Parts: sequence; structure tokens; C-alpha cells
Amino acid sequence: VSEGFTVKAMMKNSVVRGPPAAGAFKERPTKPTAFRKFYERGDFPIALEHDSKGNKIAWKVEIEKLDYHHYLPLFFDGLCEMTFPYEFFARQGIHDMLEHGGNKILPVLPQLIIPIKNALNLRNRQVICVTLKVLQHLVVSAEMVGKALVPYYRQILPVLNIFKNMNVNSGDGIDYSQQKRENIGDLIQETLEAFERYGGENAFINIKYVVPTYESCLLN
Amino acid sequence: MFKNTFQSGFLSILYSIGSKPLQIWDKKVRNGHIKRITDNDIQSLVLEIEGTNVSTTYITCPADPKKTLGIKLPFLVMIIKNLKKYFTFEVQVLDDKNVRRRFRASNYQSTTRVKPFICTMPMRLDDGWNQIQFNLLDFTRRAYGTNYIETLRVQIHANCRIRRVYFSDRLYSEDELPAEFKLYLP
Amino acid sequence: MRECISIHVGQAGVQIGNACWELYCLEHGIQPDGQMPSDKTIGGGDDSFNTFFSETGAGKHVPRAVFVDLEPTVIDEVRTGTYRQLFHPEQLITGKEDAANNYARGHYTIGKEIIDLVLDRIRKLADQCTGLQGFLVFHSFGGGTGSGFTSLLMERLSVDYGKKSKLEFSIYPAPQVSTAVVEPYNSILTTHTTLEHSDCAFMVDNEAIYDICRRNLDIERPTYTNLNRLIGQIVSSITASLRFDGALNVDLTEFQTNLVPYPRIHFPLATYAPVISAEKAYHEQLSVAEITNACFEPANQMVKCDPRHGKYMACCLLYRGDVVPKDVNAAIATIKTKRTIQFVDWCPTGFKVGINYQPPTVVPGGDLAKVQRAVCMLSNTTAIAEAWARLDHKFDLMYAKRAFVHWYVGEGMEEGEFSEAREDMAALEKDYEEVGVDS
Amino acid sequence: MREIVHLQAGQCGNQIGAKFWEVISDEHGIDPTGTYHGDSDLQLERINVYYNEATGGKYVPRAVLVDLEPGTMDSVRSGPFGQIFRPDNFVFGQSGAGNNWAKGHYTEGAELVDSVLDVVRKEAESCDCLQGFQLTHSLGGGTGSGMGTLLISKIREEYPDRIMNTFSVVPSPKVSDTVVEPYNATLSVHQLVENTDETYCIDNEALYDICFRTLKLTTPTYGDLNHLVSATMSGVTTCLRFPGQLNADLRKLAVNMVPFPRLHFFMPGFAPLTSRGSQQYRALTVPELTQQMFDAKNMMAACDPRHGRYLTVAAVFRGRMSMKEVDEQMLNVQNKNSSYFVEWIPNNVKTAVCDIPPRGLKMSATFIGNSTAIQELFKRISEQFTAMFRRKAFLHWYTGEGMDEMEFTEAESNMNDLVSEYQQYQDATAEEEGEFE
Amino acid sequence: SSMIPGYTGFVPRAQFIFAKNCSQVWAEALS
Ligand SMILES: Nc1nc2c(ncn2[C@@H]2O[C@H](COP(=O)(O)OP(=O)(O)OP(=O)(O)O)[C@@H](O)[C@H]2O)c(=O)[nH]1
Ligand SMILES: Nc1nc2c(ncn2[C@@H]2O[C@H](COP(=O)(O)OP(=O)(O)O)[C@@H](O)[C@H]2O)c(=O)[nH]1
Ligand SMILES: [Mg+2]
Repeated sequence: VSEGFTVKAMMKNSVVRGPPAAGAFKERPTKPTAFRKFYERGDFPIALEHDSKGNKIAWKVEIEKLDYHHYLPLFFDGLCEMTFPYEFFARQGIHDMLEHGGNKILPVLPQLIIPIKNALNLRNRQVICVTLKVLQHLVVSAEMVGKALVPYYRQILPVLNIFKNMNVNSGDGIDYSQQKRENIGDLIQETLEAFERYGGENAFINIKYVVPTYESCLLN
Repeated sequence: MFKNTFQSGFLSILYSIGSKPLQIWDKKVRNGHIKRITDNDIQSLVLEIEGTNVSTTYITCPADPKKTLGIKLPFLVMIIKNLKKYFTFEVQVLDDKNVRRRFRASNYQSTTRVKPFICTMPMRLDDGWNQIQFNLLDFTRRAYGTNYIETLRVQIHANCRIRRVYFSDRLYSEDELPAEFKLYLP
Repeated sequence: MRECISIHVGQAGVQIGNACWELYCLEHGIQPDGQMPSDKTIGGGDDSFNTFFSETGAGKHVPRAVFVDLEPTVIDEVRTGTYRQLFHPEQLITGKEDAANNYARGHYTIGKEIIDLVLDRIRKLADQCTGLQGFLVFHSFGGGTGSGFTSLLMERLSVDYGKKSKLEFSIYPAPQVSTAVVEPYNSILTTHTTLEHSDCAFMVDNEAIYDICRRNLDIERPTYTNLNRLIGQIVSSITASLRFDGALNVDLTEFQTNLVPYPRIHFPLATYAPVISAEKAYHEQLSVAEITNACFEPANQMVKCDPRHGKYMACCLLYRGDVVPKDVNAAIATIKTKRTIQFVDWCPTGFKVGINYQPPTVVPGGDLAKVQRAVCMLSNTTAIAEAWARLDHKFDLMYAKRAFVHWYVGEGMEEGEFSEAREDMAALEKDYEEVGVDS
Repeated sequence: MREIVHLQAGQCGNQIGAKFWEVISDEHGIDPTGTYHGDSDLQLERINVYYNEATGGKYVPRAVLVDLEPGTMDSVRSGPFGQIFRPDNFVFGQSGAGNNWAKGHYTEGAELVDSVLDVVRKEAESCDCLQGFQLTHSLGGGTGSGMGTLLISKIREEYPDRIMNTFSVVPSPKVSDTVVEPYNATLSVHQLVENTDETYCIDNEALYDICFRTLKLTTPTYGDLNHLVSATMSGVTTCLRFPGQLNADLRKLAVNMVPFPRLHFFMPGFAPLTSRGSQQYRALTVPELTQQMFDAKNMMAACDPRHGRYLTVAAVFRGRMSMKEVDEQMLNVQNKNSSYFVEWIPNNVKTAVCDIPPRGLKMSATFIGNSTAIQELFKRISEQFTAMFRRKAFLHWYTGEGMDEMEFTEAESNMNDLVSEYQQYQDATAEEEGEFE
Repeated sequence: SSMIPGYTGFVPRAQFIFAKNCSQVWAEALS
């Protein structure tokens, strides 16, 4: 064996060792988050209601009058948790606040980019599917939310570029796990068309700038 | 293949509902994938072909390169979904003069070109689910002015969702179609 | 009376063009300053020079060439070198800020500023012609000017001029060595807009001429000067029946008819024989049968594709020098008896023969030695079906990740014109296997 | 026909460009007075690429010297070749930046850029057909980087369809002579990734390593350091001023090397470098140039190319040589070292050959590699930035001048996205399968 | 006069000479 770009590599029968893998696809270790330390201290007005139909978070206080400046950055910071009591409070609390938000979701959007990016940078497949389900739901919350993510395409999309190519190749096998929606590359195409439709006039050129293999869906 | 069989009314060479839909089609995939998933609009199984490159990912009939179909029926009808990405398909015919021709239908080409070996024409795909009806008999008498005898190969390229590629002897309306052949939207 | 207009385009067009006109002056005894000498006569003075030259009444000869480039670095070598006085000043056409090896820049942005100026000089060269045989175009597939502007140079020469012959002398990119990275992208898009506008298209690639210059000419370190001297000998032998009387003369429209089976198939392989140096030229007795075997030998082809992998369609042999029609017909009959050279079953009379009288002319400082006879072969095989099967891989190997597409798209090209030119090449690969298959 | 306006910012930029102008004045045959004293006609054939004609047979450079301290340009003008510059082309502030990117960008830099851009407009509109602009600077100080980034971001807005080269002396780990250096570097790469057509990364640590264990210099002063950078600068654009067999200018090199618009950070090298004692004993040909330009100790950045994969390589040879050897040696290099080149780009090497050799040499070669090993040069600066910024050291010297704490985190996030996209273009297969398992 | 008209190279003190053609201004610049 030998290293490249030497006189030992330029032999008639020598063997050259390749470069080490960079690690663009390997899972990264997690770090302690701020959602865990604010739930254990007791600031969140949430409680898990065990229902017969399923699991639903019960809110002691109304959801409309909550201070979304303090909680929306904090609840997105729970997207990096994988243990049971914190992963359910994270994503289910996110969707209900986005549902009953109204007019106040737009000014919090500058403060939401950093926990969005850190959720996708773990390179863990289960977190990526849940985070991408929120990103499709986030853009349809109000009217002018969609046009504000256009400056922030350069920070979210470089991780969406990596996993757009993954999909199943069972040439005639039926997919029996369509309900769970774990195909990341099926979700990324589904997510990116929602960014372009609600983005506005200048949405297409910004996505293709970051994701190179893109094709416009609104334009014919 | 279908020289011995009866040929009248319809002939079906693909269907997305079955044990082995792609038994006779040769699957060539490169930078792409093929699967079978439930549709969101018709609530039924459709085939899947996707890929960043249009040319490499296709399925061809028959699987053997030497074998030919030999279908005498004029019109080729396909039921596919518009996804607003690049898509092509070929049909190869046999004229009266016993010379094999081609007909390529690209949705991105704007120019129509005619040539003795291949004549490429544009196509416009309406949104949602739509049904393509092709005329092999008139397009041979228009491009080359020869008669029509038989059809040998059909290829379906990337970025489409395929269900029930079928031939016909003429163009029936939606009323004259049976229950199995018409697309049933809820 | 039979007249042609050479159109050298790009740096590969000019650098090849300097080799041709240095050769064309020496065949007709014309000095570099333009005038034939008065103390000496080199050859009998005839109207043979009229195919490439126009004679001013004072006694000057001006070439029928239009040198086309988008940067001034290579044209000013013509304006300063030995042949500065031979060319009319307005023939040498020069732009600004080249093409940057970008097909879209040489087609949609830069070339549209110079298209009207070149076509005005083409008119004033073809207006003097009492009868035009057809233009000759010299270009290379690799770069931007030779690929982009040449793509729409023939689009305007086809509308303005109806069925005048427009021959190509292309430089195909080599399979392994190549001086560019976007090189597959230029040659896919070039052929898409050239399969319809070109009447013939000969190809030589730089890798095969490198091998011939080392094993046959015994040159250890070939340069681009030694390669362009070989290409000039091929283009001289094609037009040597136009200028000098012969036993069997072949016009440009004659072998254009007699090589192409179908309109898409105009890609001959050009081989030349013999290519031997001065130490081995005078020991070998080069008979007609000796020099016609070196053309069919698969190592002596000038395109990196093996003729034994395919089947021949038709051939055009062009013998020059001290040859007789007996020795030609005896040597062809030997080739037909062999079971390794294979011809298609629907072409029994596979060969076309041309004989000229004037032998090839040696240039001072060159590498080849002067010989009494030589042959140039323009074969048409199904072995060219493998040259693009590699280049269709190289185009598809990058285009699945959309590398370098952001440069071509931003100059005016749509995204679909990359893919619609890829489908035009995959139709050509299936086109040859159905032609070559037996009945 | 194609003019380039030189611009230089800061003390590092002024020293580097002064050495560069001396080097190419020696190349084009111009005395310290300014006149032409040469013995060839090819030197003066294309001299308007860089010079501007004056009255009386004199040539002045097309250079603009921006600085925030007049002592540096006094040292520049009091040098050997310092009298050839027009005195109008010096533009100085009155108070120094203080190695403060905030002072050189917001507080003190905004009062000088109008006067600078007046000279840039005056000197760029008097051309025939402009090729582009050139800048030399370092990402450690405040004047070179803080003014330089804003200068690029205004020149790009004024002239978008032009080419823009920059030569960045980015900070080095073990040589670092500035405490506040990673702050300036992290806030400067954020602008260089978006406002620049080509960036050449040069490391002082690698310059010391090359100048010592290859050149064999007992005392490598900054003159001997800047000689290397000037030689590389000359070799990049010699194809634009001298005729060649196969030529390629800046636009052609950018088009063939840059695959994606965010990836334009290049590694240089030079090829015939050797000691004075061993210069007479060494025979130099195309294999020696290829071996020395592809050798990993010869890189002018502190990044080992064996740690990643070459995206795109270019080589610009100078001299009289045969093209078969030039193509054959770099086919052999690619064939032998098959795993260090990306598999989704075939024949990764671009070649150019220029005829006229440099002074005192019969053959030379310049290497420009777009490699993936810049990910470690970015991650090292990122961790040195995060270690200082987590405890918020030296932050008041920036946030008292009109900045927020959010911009530091935004710059760190942008540079980490840059790292991630080099990682995806490193570990990418030709077939999109075999990666997600 | 070793160059032809249309030459794009630089000739010294050729901008000052006016109202003559290329060969005349090149001769007066060289002389
Ligand atoms: N056969 C042959 N090919 C040459 C010669 N010189 C250059 N080439 C080829 O030309 C190709 C690139 O074209 P260029 O030399 O750059 O000239 P161009 O076609 O006008 O392209 P631009 O410089 O961008 O305008 C290379 O791939 C070479 O193979 C030559 O002397 N002989
Ligand atoms: N390569 C090189 N580096 C230099 C030179 N002069 C200074 N430096 C480096 O530049 C850094 C300081 O940057 P500085 O000159 O203060 O930038 P400024 O604020 O614009 O003047 C130091 O760490 C030096 O290592 C030089 O001539 N050559
Ligand atoms: Mg060129």
C-alpha cells in the first residue's frame, strides 16, 4: 500500500490507498437542548392527555393568547430529542401553535431559522422526516409567511440537497409503509414544490441556486 | 409475441394492478428508481418511474432485444399522470415498404423534424390525470406516406406514473369504454 | 472555374489553416508575398490555381479564405508572420473576449455581434465566383468558437445558399486525453445542430494522430505543428482532382454522393498512406499494393475506433502519383478475398477509385519525405457506433448531477436543450445497428 | 484588448502588489524610471492589458492603492519601483482601523470608499473593453479585509458582468500573529463566498514550509515570500499577454474549473522551484514539472490534498514543449491516483501552454487545484472562532462600533453550510446508490 | 511597416498622430 502523489505511487505494480471518508452521510452525536431544561423547570403550560383515540397534548391555558415570541423558538429546539416524553411534546406542540397562530407567526420567523437548521444537521433519518413534515405545514400557516423564507433558502436547503436522491428501488414490490411516510427523497420533492408555489415570483431561481438538480413545478 | 393471439377491440400490454405487471418489460434503471405506490387522486396503485436523467431510466417491451411485438391494431392509448418534468416515449412501427420507423414525443421539444428513420414531434401534457391517444395509422401516412402493418417496440422513459397502456382498433368515446378501461375518478 | 471558399473558424481553424496555405502556396509555386517568381517557374503556369486563388490584374493572388476568431491572440500571428502580405486585410476577422470554452457564449451572446460581418465577407468572396463548388469548414468540437459560432455559421449558410456543398474537417475529442472539462457538453450540442446543416463531416482525433506520429514517423515528442502537417496532406488529396488532370478524376459532388447511404450518415474515417520518414522512405519500394494495405490496417486509422469491431459501408480511395489503373484493381481484389475485412450485404460494389497525376509535395522543415505515390482513404464503417457510446456515457456521467450547467444556462440556453440534444444522439446509436444488421 | 485594473488593500496587499508590479515590469522590460528598454517585439505587443500609456514613451500601471495608514504607502513609494505609480492612485484614511473589522467596514471605511470608487470609475472607464478586476489582501487584518469586502461588494454591484479575481492570504493555525484574527477571517469568508468570481487561498505557514524545505533558504524574509505569490500571479495571466499554442485566459479557467457557484476557492503551486546549490545539477522537463506541481508538499495552502478528492485541476505551462508529453503525464497521474479524483467528472485536468518562458528559466509550470481539502481550513477557523465567541472575548471592540451579536452567528452558520457542501461533493458517487446504508 | 491593417497590437506614440491611415501613422511612429 502507498499514499497518493509520491514516487511510490508511480510504480508499475503499486497499490494506492484512497482518501478517508468525509462524513457527509454519517449520523452526528446530539447535544443537550434547551427544551428539556425548560420543561423540567416547569415553564411550559402543557400536559400529556392519554385519550382512547390516541395521544394528544392538553393545554391548561388557551393557545391563542400565549406569548409566541418566547415559546416558538423554544419548541423548535425540541426537535433534536429522540427519547419519548420530549419528542412527542416537541412536534405535537409545534403543530397546534402553528394551527391557532393567526397574525403573530410572521414576526417570529427571523428567530426560528437557527433551530430549524440544527434539527436537519444531525443527519439522523427519523428527525429529518418529522422536521420536513413541519416545514411543509409551516409555509401554509398564514398568507405572507411563504414570501419571507426566500432570503433564508441558503441555510435550510443545503441539507435537503443531500437526501433528495434517496428512494426505494423495488422494481415491482409494493410499498406497504406508505402511511408512515419515511421516504425522505419523496418528502423533499414534496417539500420543495410547496416552497416554490407559495414563495412568489422569485422563488424558483433561489431554490435552483442551492439545490442544483431542481426543475420548476409552477412553470410549464 | 402476439402474432398467434387474437387481436380485436383492445389489447392490454401493461396494467398497474397485478401479481407481475412488469413480467415482459425490461427494467433499465440508472440514477433513478421504479416502485409501485398508491395514488392520491384515484385511490389505486400506479407504477412509478423517476430520475434526474431522462435517457437512462426506461422500460422497454419486449424484454428480449431480438423479439418484436407485432401488433396490427392502429391506436395506442396510455393513461399517465402529468408531473411537470421531462418525459418521452417511443413507438416503433413497420411500414408497407418493410422499413422500421420511429416516433418520439418529447414535451420539451418545440421543433418538429421529419426523417426516414425517426420523426420527433412535440407534446403538451395537461395537468392532473389525462389520457393519451396516439394515431399510428395517420402519422405514418403523414410523415412518410406509406401504409401501416405492425408495431414492434414501445418504450416509456423517465418521470411518469404508468397505468394500463393499451392498444385499440379505433377511438371509442368514454361512454363505449368498459368498466375496467376507463379511469374512474371519485 | 471550379472554385471553393475555405472558412477557418477558431484557434484550431487558424492553426490548421496556416499549415494548409503554406502547403497550397508550395504546390502552385507562389511566394509568401503573393506573386509567382519571374526568374523561376515552379510548375507550368495554368488556371489550376483558380480553385483557391483570385488573380488581380497586376499579378497578385489572394486566397479564398476567411479566418474567423473571437480573440486576437492567434490572428495577430497571421498579421505579423511570414504570410502577412498574402491575405487581404479584411479577410482576417477578429472579435473580443473570445468564447471562454462556452458553447452558449459562442452561440447566443458573443457570436451574434460578428455574424453579420462574416456573412458580408462570405458574400464578396462568393460573388466573384463564376461557379461555386462549395465551401470548406475547419473547426474543432472541443472549444467554444469552433463549436458555438460554427453551429450557427452553417445555419445561415444553409438559408442563404440552397444546396451548395459545405464540407466539415472536424477535430473529434479523444476518448482518454482531453484539454477541457466541459468537453463532452460541447460535442453533444454541436452534433445536434450539425447533423442537418452539413453535407459531409470527416473526423480526426488528436490521440490517434499522436500514435501515428510516434510509431510511423519516429517522432518522440510531437507538437501541434506536426499534427497539422498531416491534416493538410489529407485536404490536399481530396481537392487534388479539382486542380490537376488525372486518369480518373473525382469531383466534390461525386464522392459526396458515393459515401453516404442515408442523410444522417456522413462521418467518414480518414486514413493516409504512407506516412514514413526520410530515413525509411528511400529503402522501401512502395508499390500500389503496399500502400493500400496500410489503410485497412487497424493501427493506422486516424480515429480511435477499431474497424474490426464493425462492418464497412463504402470506401473512397484516392491514389496520387505514379500509379496505373491495373495495379489498383489488382490490389482491391486482394482486400475482398479476406474474411476479416467485412462489408455490408447490401453493398456489393463497395469501393470508389480516384486517380490523380501530380504526386504529393514536400514542405521544408516538415517530417514526411517526398514519395512517388500515396493514397488517402475515406472509409465508412459501423465502427463509429462506439465513439459516441463512450461520449454518451461521459455526457450522462456529469449531467445527472448538473455540473457546469449553471454556466451554459445563464447565457441564454434553456435547460431542455441539453436533454433534447442527448435524445438526438441516442437516436443515432440505434440508427447504425439497424443499418449494419444483416437481412 | 482586455484590460485588468489592479486594486490592493492594506499593508499585506500593498507589499504583495508592489512585489508583483516589480516582477511583471521585469517581465515586460521596463526600467525603474518607467520607460521601455527591451530586446523583443513580443513584450510590447500586448502591454495594454496592465499598463496605461503616458506622454513621452512612459507606461504607468493600472493600479489603485487603498489604505488606512499613509506610512505603508510611503514605504511603497520609497521602494525600488515605487516611482512609476501615478500619485493620484493612492487613497488613504487619516486614522487607522486598529485590526478592527467593524472599524474597517462600518465606522471608518464608509468615509473613504466614495473617493476610492471615483478613482476606480476614472481608471476603468478609460479602457477599450474591460476584462475584470484583481485584488490582493489578507483575512487577518481590518484594512485589508474590512475595506476589501465592502470594496468588492460595491464594485460587483457597479459592474456585474465582469470577472473578479482575489488573492486571499487566509490565516494559518501555528503562525498566527494576531489575537483577534479568527473574527476577521470568519466575517470575511462570508463576503468572499458570495461576491467573488475566483479566490486563491494562500497560507503563510505553507509559504514558510515551501520556502524552507524546498527552496533551501536560510533567511526567508517577506521579499522571498512575496516572490512566490508574484510568480503565481504572473503565471495565471501570462496566457492573456503572451501568444501560445493552446491558450486559456481567466474566464476560460473559471468556466472549466468552477463546477458550482459557491465553490471557487483554489490552491496554487509553482513547478520548477529549486535551491541555488542544486539548480545546476537538476534537469527539468515535463515529468519533473508534473511531479513537483502535483507533490503534496508544494501546495501554497496548509491543506494536504490526500485528505480529500480533487474536484478540478488546471495546469498552465510556460515554455517551448510538446503537447504529447503534457497530455500523457497528466493522463498517467489520473490513471495511477484513481481514488483521489472525483468519479462523476471525467478527465479532471485542464491544460494550457504559453510560449514565452519566465526570466532566467527555459520551462515552468503553474498549478491551480480546486480540491475538497479546504473543508479542514474552514473547520479549523470555525472552531477557533467558536472557542473565542462562546465566552464572548474581545466582543466589545466590535459591538461598540455599531454591530449586533447575530452577525457572528450568521457568519458561522454560512461557513458551516459551505463546509457541508464540500462534504457532499466529496462523498458523492457516480451512481446514487450505495450511499444511504 | 512590418504589420498589416487591422493589427490589434500596441504601437508606441500612435495615439498622438492623427488624420493619417494605419501604415502612415505606424511609419511616423517608428520614425
Ligand atoms: N488537431 C488539432 N487540434 C487542435 C489544435 N489546436 C487546438 N486543438 C483542439 O482545439 C480544442 C479546443 O479549441 P481551441 O484550441 O481552444 O480553439 P476554439 O475551438 O476556437 O475554442 P476557444 O479558444 O474557446 O475559442 C482542443 O480540445 C484541441 O484538441 C491543433 O493544432 N490540431
Ligand atoms: N505573505 C505575507 N503575509 C504578510 C505580509 N505582511 C504581513 N503579512 C501577514 O498579515 C498579517 C497582518 O495583516 P495586516 O497587514 O495588519 O492587514 P492590514 O490591517 O490590512 O494591514 C500578519 O499576521 C502577517 O503574517 C507579507 O508581506 N506577505
Ligand atoms: Mg482560444
